[PDB]
Amino acid sequence: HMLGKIALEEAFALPRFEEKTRWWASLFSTDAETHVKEITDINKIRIEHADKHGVGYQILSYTSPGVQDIWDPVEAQALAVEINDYIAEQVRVNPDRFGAFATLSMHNPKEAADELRRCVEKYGFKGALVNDTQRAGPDGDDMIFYDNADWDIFWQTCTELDVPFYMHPRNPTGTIYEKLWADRKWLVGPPLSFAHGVSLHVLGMVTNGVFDRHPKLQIIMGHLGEHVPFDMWRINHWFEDRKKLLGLAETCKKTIRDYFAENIWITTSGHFSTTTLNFCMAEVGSDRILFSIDYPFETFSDACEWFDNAELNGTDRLKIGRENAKKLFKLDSYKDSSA
Amino acid sequence: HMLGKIALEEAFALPRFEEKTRWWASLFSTDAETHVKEITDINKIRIEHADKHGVGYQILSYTSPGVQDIWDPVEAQALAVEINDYIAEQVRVNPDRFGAFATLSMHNPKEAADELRRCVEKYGFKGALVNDTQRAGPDGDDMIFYDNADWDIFWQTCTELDVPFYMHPRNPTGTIYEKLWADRKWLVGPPLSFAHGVSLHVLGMVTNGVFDRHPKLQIIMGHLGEHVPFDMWRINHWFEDRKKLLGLAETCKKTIRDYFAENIWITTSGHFSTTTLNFCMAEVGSDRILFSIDYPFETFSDACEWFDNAELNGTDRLKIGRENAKKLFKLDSYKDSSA
Amino acid sequence: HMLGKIALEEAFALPRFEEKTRWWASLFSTDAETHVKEITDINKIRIEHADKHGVGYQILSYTSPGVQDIWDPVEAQALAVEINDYIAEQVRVNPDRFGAFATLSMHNPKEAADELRRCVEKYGFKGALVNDTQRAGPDGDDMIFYDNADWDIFWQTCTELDVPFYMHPRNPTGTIYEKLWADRKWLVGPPLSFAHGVSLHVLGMVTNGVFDRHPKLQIIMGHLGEHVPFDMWRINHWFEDRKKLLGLAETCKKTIRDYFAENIWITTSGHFSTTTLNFCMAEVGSDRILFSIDYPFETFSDACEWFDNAELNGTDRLKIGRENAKKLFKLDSYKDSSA
Amino acid sequence: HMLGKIALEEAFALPRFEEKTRWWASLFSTDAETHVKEITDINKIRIEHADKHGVGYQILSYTSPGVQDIWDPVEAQALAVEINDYIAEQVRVNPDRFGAFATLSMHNPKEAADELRRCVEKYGFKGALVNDTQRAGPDGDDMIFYDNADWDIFWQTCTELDVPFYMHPRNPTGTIYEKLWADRKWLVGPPLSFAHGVSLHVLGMVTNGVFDRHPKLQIIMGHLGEHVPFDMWRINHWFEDRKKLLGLAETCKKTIRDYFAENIWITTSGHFSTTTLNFCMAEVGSDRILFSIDYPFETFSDACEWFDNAELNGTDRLKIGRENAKKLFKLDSYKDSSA
Ligand SMILES: [Mg+2]
Ligand SMILES: [Mg+2]
Ligand SMILES: [Mg+2]
Ligand SMILES: [Mg+2]
Repeated sequence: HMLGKIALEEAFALPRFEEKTRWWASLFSTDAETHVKEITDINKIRIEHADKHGVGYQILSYTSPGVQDIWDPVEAQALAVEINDYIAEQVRVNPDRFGAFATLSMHNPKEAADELRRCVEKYGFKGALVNDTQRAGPDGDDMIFYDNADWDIFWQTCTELDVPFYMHPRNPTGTIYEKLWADRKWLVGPPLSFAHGVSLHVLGMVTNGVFDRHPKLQIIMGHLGEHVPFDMWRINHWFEDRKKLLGLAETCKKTIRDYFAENIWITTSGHFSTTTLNFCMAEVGSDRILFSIDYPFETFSDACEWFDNAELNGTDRLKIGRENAKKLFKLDSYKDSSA
Repeated sequence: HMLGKIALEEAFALPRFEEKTRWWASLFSTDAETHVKEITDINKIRIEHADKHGVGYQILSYTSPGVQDIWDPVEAQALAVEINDYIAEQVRVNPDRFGAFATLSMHNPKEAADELRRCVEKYGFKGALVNDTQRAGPDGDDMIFYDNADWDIFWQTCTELDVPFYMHPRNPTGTIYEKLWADRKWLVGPPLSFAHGVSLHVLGMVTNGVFDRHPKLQIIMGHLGEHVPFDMWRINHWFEDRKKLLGLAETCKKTIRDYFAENIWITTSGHFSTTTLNFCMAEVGSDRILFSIDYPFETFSDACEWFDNAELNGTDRLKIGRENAKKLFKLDSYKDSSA
Repeated sequence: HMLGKIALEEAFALPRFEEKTRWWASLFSTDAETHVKEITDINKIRIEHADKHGVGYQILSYTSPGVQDIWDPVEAQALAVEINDYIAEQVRVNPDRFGAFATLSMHNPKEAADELRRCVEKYGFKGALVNDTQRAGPDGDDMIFYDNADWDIFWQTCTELDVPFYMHPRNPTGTIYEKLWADRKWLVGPPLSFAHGVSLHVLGMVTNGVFDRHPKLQIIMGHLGEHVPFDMWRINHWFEDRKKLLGLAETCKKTIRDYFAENIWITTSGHFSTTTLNFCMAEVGSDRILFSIDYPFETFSDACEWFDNAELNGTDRLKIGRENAKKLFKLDSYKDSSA
Repeated sequence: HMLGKIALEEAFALPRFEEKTRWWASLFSTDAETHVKEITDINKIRIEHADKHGVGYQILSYTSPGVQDIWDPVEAQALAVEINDYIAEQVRVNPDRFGAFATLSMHNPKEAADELRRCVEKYGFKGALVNDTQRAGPDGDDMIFYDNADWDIFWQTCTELDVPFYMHPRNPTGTIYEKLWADRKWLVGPPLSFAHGVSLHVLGMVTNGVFDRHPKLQIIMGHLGEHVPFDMWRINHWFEDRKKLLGLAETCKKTIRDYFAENIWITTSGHFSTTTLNFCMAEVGSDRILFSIDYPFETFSDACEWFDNAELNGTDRLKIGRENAKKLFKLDSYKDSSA
């Protein structure tokens, strides 16, 4: 089985947030004590897992909801900077095993662009990972989406640095939580709510022309694309045969399949299904699919024993396991990168 | 090609609602004049389409948002009764070509159960079709969901009559529309918002124990299951391996795959994709998949030329085209029912 | 996991043929001593495997090449009678776990029909399993095929008794072996030669009208159909669009898809691929697919751990695992038959 | 819709072989007069079809059985030289639309190697296309296979020139025809016999170590791989878990999946099935699949309207339609090569 795999939806948390970490674990972990140790650890447990399961390189990112949960913009910016400085220091212990995505406050486009630039230019971070919309407003009940002209300066910064942006989910909050989710709360997270948020935001970027103004922008979705490949036919039909005759073409110049060929990537995080992977290879193409785990919400063992033992042609196993990410992130050599 | 097909997501509108019909058409039709004529027509244009394309029998239902848009419970109930009386007269003209689903006000469980009972016992309707949540509250900004114990009397009526309930989508309205959809409005409807509503409601029924209290209950989703089959693996994993260790097992006794084998059906309405159909046959099983069109939002030609010519084994073409629905709806003979 | 599974490509050998068993094992086993014990054991080792792996019922058959390797018709007939008497006594130990297929000499249609009748009427055997063509001629270099009018009396007996016929492979021999296989001998058996023989014979039955004269006849192929589902499109095209315009229609009245819907079954024996299973469900239909193992050439563990853990909807897992065979073979209760 | 497609299983015949052409047409064409005109035409009808259906570039090859039907080696060699000189002259008329594969007598490895070299060095031919084994012996009843060390000089010539070898089928002849096919003659050709021959030959090359001695060698199969992808799991299992423990590893050093990633290509010729293409994308990988037609045995319309309209992600449509072939055959510029 395959050595030198790359995973890039792999979360950490600051040690000082044990209470928040235990809260998130109460929703999404069956072993909270192990979860606290694993999500705070960078350089021991994570390496032991990766050595056992053929993972050469991991791009680390901050746990959800992370900075997007913080609606005080001053507090949010300070936390992002703290997190980026912290993980940059941590990955220096084992730089041949780890990279990092930038953690950002997304209250303000220029501020986020400047901090992403700092992360990339100063620390060699590989892109940004953001947990869907930024909570905003007096009690955090507002949502900042990034699919509009105010964010052009930010998306042009991604394309100038040529680094991708990973749109990770976050939990529903406030008014949205109360109206839709509170009475069916077991659906919060991976079962449904996570994908509803991310697919809304990315298809918002599609239909509001973000990839037309920034066609080099690379956007990554985890969880095999948050339902979007299932409706590729249906979205394409209702765009090209319906809404684009009614006004959508004014802000959306290409097909949904064009944007998946040129701009959008999907990851295998938390979706260890060969049948669904095969369907995504049909609807999206193996060139656009990246291995990932969703650790420590998922185990290395679940993800890697699935992928290593999945029935897959050798060409696509290599691409999805590491070679797609090697090219996308312009990776230097790392442990087992050519094994 | 295949004769005697059954379609059952096929909408009509009352002639007296032309203004509302034209509004809905301005969002979802590219030929509004034909749409207006086709959605009100039952027994001429609709028959001509079905004769050209091998559709023997259609179960008709009221257009979306229909009665679920009406937040005055007295007006809503009167409209539902009016619609059911109206369509019973229309389908009496060609009983070998048409059946009907009940149209319901869902403000009150017992009231809805009594009108469903009247439709089945008086008119021989085949079940109910409801456009997601019932608008309620002073300005219609509240939502009535049916995934709780207050609706036990209604679901027990469905199982006592042994008729299915079709959970059809409706548009986002009010605060939900303003917060999530207004800034990305081209995603309203088939592109995304429709599936988000229906999947939320049906998975709410799953996780709140509706199919445990009412194990005979049959629920149908259009559009190949509103994303749910894509995440069957992911939902199953996050139910059985995560949330069911945290409390979900107290209100959810079977697996998501169990509920799709025993309670839930999907339809091909508006999703004319053989690649996606094949994937749904893996994840749901051809026994649980029904042909449908979504007329007049989709054309007979699009739906029927796809299905009649799709590469499919002969066994499943027959089941999905008509034999599954013949059994589910206990259909007597109809035009070309054994052709 | 699933209990009460049925397997029906499960071989035994007579104890007195140890030399032949060891020769066949030298080609197709990596542990010949265990293979010899397992292929000769009926009522102990097989039960231990079946108890561990959720197999309720096994229909046993004689090992390849079996009687089809015997070109002396007197010797062949006596061996078939001997084998059938033997296994009837053996399966008698555990009728709640075992049935049997008839073993036949196929030198003479009437003789084969009479022995099949004896097996069904005297012993309650479930059908016939035959290893492709019957060796005949001076050195056994001739081949007897069954896709012609001389065999009408035999196929009419199958439909009168209403039992299926399993077309199992055998090794290439004589002139064919020397010319095609000796210089690439590692392809003999499962890698290639087995499927070439069975597909030739069954498609011979198709194109020579066997299923037109005997429309109730049920034919089973192992190994997910011996390549035939892969070319369902290509065969259908070259039948309906080419050869049926050149003369094939005179002896072949239905499409290849008709014959797979009405006459032909495939088995999962020795082909534990969910990806290939999904493709066969598209091309053949889950109603026409039966679980089987190919023991002791395959292990219970490989077949059952694959099938029990494969990603599959619950409807088709139940059908393929046991319910298709329960109906096809008109099975009374057996261990875990309704578990 | 897609322009600039490349097809490379596209046959021509010499005008002086009209009688042979009409015999072959009597087996495989329903319109012999059009077939005769189309198979002999190079620069008018073939261009008109390609202009209508978005085919920018075609690599032409000699009809089957071609030179492999000629068992006199002097006559065979003279015919190969004649064919290669002829087509080189014909394709100079439209060099932006046509290339050619070498036609070879395969009686002698050095002779075939020298004529292949002449074709590539003198005429810029793109590789070789050979119709399975070379008929040999006094009345042509012997078969020359190429999967042995005597052919090392030929395969080394292929890798030194860095051009692929297309293993095309031919009809069964002589004793093999009489014993296997004469009594089920409608299966000769595309329905079954063609794939049996090619898969035997290519898997012979695999198991006799040709790709271990010549790891750069590229071998192409038409018709979506002549059944081999269907059994990728089964072949791999019976190699790695069985025959490679018995001696096969001594002459076969990699897995069947390795050889499909490094040495073997498949084509869509005569197999216009999206369901089967998707399955082949899973089992072989879209990087290893090339569009082709099988003209004039198949029509441009069937092949191109299937492919142009098949549900496919944009990445793989571009690769399979032309970009895979552009890279493999180093086709920098031709008509619509960048449309
Ligand atoms: Mg995550
Ligand atoms: Mg509808
Ligand atoms: Mg067997
Ligand atoms: Mg050809």
